Amino acid sequence: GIGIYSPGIWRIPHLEKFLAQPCQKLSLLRPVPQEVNAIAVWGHRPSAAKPVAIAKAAGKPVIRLEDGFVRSLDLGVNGEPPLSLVVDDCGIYYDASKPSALEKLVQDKAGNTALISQAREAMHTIVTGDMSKYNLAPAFVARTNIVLVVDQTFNNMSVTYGNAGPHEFAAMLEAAMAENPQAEIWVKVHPDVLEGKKTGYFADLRATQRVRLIAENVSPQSLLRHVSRVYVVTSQYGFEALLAGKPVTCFGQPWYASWGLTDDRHPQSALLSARRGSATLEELFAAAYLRYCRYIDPQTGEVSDLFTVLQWLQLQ
Ligand SMILES: Nc1ccn([C@@H]2O[C@H](COP(=O)(O)O)[C@@H](O)[C@H]2O)c(=O)n1
Ligand SMILES: O=C(O)[C@@]1(O)C[C@@H](O)[C@@H](O)[C@@H]([C@H](O)CO)O1
Ligand SMILES: [Cl-]
Repeated sequence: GIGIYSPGIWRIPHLEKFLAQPCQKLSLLRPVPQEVNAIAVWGHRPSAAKPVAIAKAAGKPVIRLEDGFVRSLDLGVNGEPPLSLVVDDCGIYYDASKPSALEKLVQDKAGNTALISQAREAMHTIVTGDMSKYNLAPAFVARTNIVLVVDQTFNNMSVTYGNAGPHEFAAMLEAAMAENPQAEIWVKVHPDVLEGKKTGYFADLRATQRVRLIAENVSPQSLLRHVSRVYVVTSQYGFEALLAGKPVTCFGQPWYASWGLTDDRHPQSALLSARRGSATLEELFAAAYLRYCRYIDPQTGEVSDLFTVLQWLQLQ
């Protein structure tokens, strides 16, 4: 029932197990069939624009896909298939300009309360089992007052649609340095940049004695254990820091900002917080990791759950 134009999407292994619905390939060169009840695209990739306009003009709704928050062993830039996808029938999680399906799941508190025991169980497995979106980095080993500043991939869609850009990165690091005069500043490069497939926002940062550059691929939770507080623009690292029990200052508008849990600096923070309301950490985790994300079994490709994928990711 769902039409897909993107060959890249069409090509995702076990895609049909993620969508839980029949899917069919559509061509831009002919009308959308009436049978199609929705059109699915990848986030806001440039390829999504033409299918979005088509769907609008035929009155069909758009579904936006993206990788899950526990995705795979190696990076997507290296061609590793995903073990989790998100499926968003309202917007997409990283677009702060309007509600996403994730935002409405967070606000459905009753539905998150029903999952609190699974959420606590999975949260513990992630923090003490040292898990993250990617899971091939080795644990970190090595002053005690450390401020973590998180770099990202240049022009990533979670920055642009989270109302940020190069300025918020410069402002983030100047704020980190100025608000913690005696702390040591640690700038973590994104693994895609370390893989040489992307560039960072601090490409031309000059390191000092107080500003140390961490250009090593290390697992988030292990590095977080040595940090006092975290500064982000929009990175998923920010939510993982909250799971580690660390304070988080946000300079863009990611999916986990403006719920009452983060020190939000974006100029439109008050507007977004008014729309979102309040939420607990466990509500956010249940909504995002258990309800918004879908999983497949890594050995069979059949529909699965977070716990099965966490288990299979942990022995490697
Ligand atoms: N500076 C950074 C930024 C991201 N990452 C990794 O990349 C994942 C995704 O983060 P992004 O939203 O920044 O793409 C994180 O969960 C984390 O595993 C990292 O290890 N160091
Ligand atoms: O259409 C896509 O977006 C694509 O083919 C390219 C990348 O998004 C890449 O992540 C790929 C993965 O197979 C999905 O994670 O999907
Ligand atoms: Cl369980």
